[PDB]
Amino acid sequence: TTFTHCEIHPSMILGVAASIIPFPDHNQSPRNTYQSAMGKQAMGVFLTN
Amino acid sequence: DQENERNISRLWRAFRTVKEMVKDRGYFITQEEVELPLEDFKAKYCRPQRKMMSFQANPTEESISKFPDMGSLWVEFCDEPSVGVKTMKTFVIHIQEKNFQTGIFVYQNNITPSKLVPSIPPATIETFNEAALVVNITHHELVPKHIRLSSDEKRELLKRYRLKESQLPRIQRADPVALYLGLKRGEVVKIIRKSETSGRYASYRICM
Amino acid sequence: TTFRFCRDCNNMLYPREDKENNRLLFECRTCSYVEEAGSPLVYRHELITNIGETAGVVQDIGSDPTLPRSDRECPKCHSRENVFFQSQQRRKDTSMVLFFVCLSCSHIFTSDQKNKRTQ
Amino acid sequence: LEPGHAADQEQAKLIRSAIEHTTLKSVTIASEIYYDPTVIPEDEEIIQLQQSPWLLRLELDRAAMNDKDLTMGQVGERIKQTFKNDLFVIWSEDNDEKLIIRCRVVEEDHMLKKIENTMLENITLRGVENIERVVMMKYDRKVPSPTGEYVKEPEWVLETDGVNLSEVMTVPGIDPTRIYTNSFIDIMEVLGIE
Amino acid sequence: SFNQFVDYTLQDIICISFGKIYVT
Amino acid sequence: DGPTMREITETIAEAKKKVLDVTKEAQANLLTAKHGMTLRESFEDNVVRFLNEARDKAGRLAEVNLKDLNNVKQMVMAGSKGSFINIAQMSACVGQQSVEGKRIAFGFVDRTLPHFSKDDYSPESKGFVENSYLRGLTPQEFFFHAMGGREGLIDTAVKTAETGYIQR
Amino acid sequence: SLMSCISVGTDPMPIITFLSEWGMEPLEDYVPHQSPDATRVFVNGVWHGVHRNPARLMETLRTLRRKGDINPEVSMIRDIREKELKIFTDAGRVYRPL
Amino acid sequence: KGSRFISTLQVKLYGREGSSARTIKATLPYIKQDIPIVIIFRALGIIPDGEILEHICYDVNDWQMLEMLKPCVEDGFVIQDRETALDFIGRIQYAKDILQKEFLPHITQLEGFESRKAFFLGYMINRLLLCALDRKDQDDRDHFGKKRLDLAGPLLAQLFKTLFKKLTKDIFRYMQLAINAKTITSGLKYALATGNWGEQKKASRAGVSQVLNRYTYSS
RNA sequence: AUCGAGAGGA
DNA sequence: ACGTCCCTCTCGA
Ligand SMILES: [Zn+2]
Ligand SMILES: [Zn+2]
Repeated sequence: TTFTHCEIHPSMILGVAASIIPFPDHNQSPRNTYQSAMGKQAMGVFLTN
Repeated sequence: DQENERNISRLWRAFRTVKEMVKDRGYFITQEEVELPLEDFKAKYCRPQRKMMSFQANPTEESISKFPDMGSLWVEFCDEPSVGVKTMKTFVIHIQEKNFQTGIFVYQNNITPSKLVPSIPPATIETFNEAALVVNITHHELVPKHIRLSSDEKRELLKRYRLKESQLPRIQRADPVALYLGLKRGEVVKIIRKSETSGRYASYRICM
Repeated sequence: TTFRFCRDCNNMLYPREDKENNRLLFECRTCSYVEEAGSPLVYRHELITNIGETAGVVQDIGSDPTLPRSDRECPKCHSRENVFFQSQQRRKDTSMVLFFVCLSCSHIFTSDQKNKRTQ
Repeated sequence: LEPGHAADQEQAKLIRSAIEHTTLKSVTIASEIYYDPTVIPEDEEIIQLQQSPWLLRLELDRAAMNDKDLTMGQVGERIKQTFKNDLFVIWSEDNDEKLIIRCRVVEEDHMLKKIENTMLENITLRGVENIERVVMMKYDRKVPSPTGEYVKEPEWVLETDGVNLSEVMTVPGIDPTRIYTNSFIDIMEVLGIE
Repeated sequence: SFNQFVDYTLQDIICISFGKIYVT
Repeated sequence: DGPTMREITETIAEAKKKVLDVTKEAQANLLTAKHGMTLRESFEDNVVRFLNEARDKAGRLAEVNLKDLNNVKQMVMAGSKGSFINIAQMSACVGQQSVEGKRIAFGFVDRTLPHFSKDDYSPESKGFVENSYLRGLTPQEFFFHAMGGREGLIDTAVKTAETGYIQR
Repeated sequence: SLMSCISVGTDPMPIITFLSEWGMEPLEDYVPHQSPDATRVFVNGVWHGVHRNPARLMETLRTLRRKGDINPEVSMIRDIREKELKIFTDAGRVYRPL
Repeated sequence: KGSRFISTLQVKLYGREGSSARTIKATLPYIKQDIPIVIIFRALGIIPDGEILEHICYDVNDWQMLEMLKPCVEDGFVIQDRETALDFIGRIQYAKDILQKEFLPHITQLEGFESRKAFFLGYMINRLLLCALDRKDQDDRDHFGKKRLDLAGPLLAQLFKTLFKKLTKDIFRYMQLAINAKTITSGLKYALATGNWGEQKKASRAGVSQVLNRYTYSS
């Protein structure tokens, strides 16, 4: 117990996209690499205007 | 007594494989002559001195059939680890005045340029080293049986398979086995090896 | 070897021998200063390096919060409050024997049982 | 290994330390130079049984002479040999307190430091060079038992980390009709193109 | 990065004499 | 879970002991410098044989718990799609994640993550993801699994242009 | 990543003066042959001076930005094992909160 | 904060292990060969070979560090004072300018700082040796704390500075307000519009002004 | 249309 | 000295 600081929440190492993966702590890492750049080639409301 | 006996074996073993080559080339040696152990080798050759163990074998009666010009081969050794042109003139006149066909001279450590080897037509002489002769390469697991082809065995392969000289796989004059049989340019050879498929494939090679 | 320099030039000294009295002098080639040697040890190579196997461990050494603390006592004050670290001579072979350092009295002592290190 | 006693762990143990390539730098722990026409304290009993006052005191390591197990009487011997009678050399003994060799040249300040490095790297000891390490190991091999079938007698084989087959061929006690190296370029130079 | 560029470090590049600079 | 996971939780523990011995034994200079490799590499090469066979000989306890009416078992029993390593990584324990061949590196100050001790050779901080995909990795575990796969992607993508220049 | 941000660029002058007023010896009047435990200061790769006991220095500063007197993006560090202290008012550092 | 400066500094220890020719030299901006670490030390002002060794050694007991410092003293023992040092760098005083200016300028390029330029130089030869005696694992070129990144600001800073560059040498032509105004605009426009980050019209880190992605708000 | 840069598909 | 095959978009002289 020589702790200097403490992490806010460990889920903040996630990137911009890969934050949307449901339970990445239960998948192979190269699968989390795909859904990362795969949610970028999707469809949906990109803006309201 | 020191540890000179380790240098003593590493020349008897050479001597045997040096003489082994002479039978495979096409000369007259018996298996008991080469299998002559070092115990009988020291008794009749000691005190190890090399100018006593110079030999002269000569062609067999089978070799004179397809190699009818393979003549007298004289082989002399040297005691001096380094050899100059002064002793070479003493050796070249052995073959020159008696007019033999080929000669092989074993130096045991080093020779200088003093260069004169290709100057007795018709007689090119091979030069080997006890460092590479102590163990024989041709006994190895993956060195196939190279067999020399005659001048008529040659032009017979070139007619049956409808070839020109170039169109045949090649071995080079400095190839460790082309030295071991003293191959010249134009001579062919019939590598017979085991095969994972045919069981006995027979490849051919010419020498440059 | 821990040799010195001239006192008039502060330039290094190249040894020389007294060819008559048989003694060693530390000559100078900037000026002509001379002095006779202290020890006959002129050169040392030392191939298996051991100087610095605990390098860098001065004042506030039980402070760096990175290094955790052990629960074992020291050979004088016997404090179970003390830090530790591996050999800081980062060579490819040096063993993982751990050089303990005490927070309370600041002195080095190994756990190596094959021998017993002093530094 | 050789045909007969190839199941002999010890026959290869010597061949292990017969081509593993030793040099002075391997065993030497500290090389010092001194000016001393017989000063150094604990050297007085050794000197018991014309040159140059320049000393060369190199000290070996205990455990260094076990892993390859060299002999003090021979490590200095080929130091004594590689310079003819031009270097006055005598060593310690193997049951001593600390192993040390001393040499004298027979100005020469840096010119003895000349043979400071010359001894370290270019004076090999016990083995053939370029084979910078070996390691024996057992691997199973099928061979016909005299009853007729193929059976399971293993053997040993020294696996090197370097290739100079040119003269590891000719070492005694091995099988020079079998020795194999990955260097197919070196195999071509020694054994033939085929 | 842009705010600290336009505010300060944009003015620093003024070295018939150049002074304080305004951007609309 | 059915009382098989209960005993897979001890092989993950007993295999810590088999590497907890060679832990402080190696910092007592007792570790026999094996024929050739150094003291350091003798510990790594001896600890990964205890972690690889820990990971391996932890999932093959589950390969028998699943009855012949399991589906993913019926998938590898035919060979349709599945391996045994697929089962241990999902059910039992994923295992040691390795970058460039060896265990993880010390890109920091002789340590692995700014959450662990300095000068530490632990398996729980050198890439042994003890949890399974079912259970859920922890942020440390998840990260190493990351660097173990970056190596893969880098490979199967920036080493697939030489395979194809060899062919040409 | 999400909570990551990037340094913007701070000025080094109003802290290299805060050093000279708390135990910094510039290196023109510095020779190590009377002070070997001399810790070395660094600001953006500049060795400006020397200090003796960094104990209450690196912690009077670590609580100087925590109250706002020094910019929070400027990073402290002292390598105790090597007796050095680097300070970065740099522009381009990738700082995370904690 | 005022340039780019592509002039880097090299200091290398010659002679590998076993070579007793381990001379330390240094390659400097605008200078051909590698200068021994002593000649540059005297062109600085630190003269006696022996007085320079406190700038290198921060504890005169590392006798194994000072042993590698032997020959580099003799390698540059032929020059003895400050004048002779900077002539070997070649009226020929021009070396004092290069030393004062394009050399360790992350300190100041004013003269009178000749002591921080030396005490930094010795600190570099210092850190060089700790790796030669394996008291330090060579630094991590793939370490991320050692890496910086330029965002919009500093990227524009290079472009704005390199645009204002030849604007002021184009107003120097208005004599031999009616100055050029399109060049600052069309330059900022070009680089941010092509991706080839400006540099007149010769490309240079191409692919930095990418068009945005609008398929999903997440993307 | 042409060349030049950019993100992706297996 | 050349540095996988083919394919879909998008934009500046
Ligand atoms: Zn002097
Ligand atoms: Zn104590």
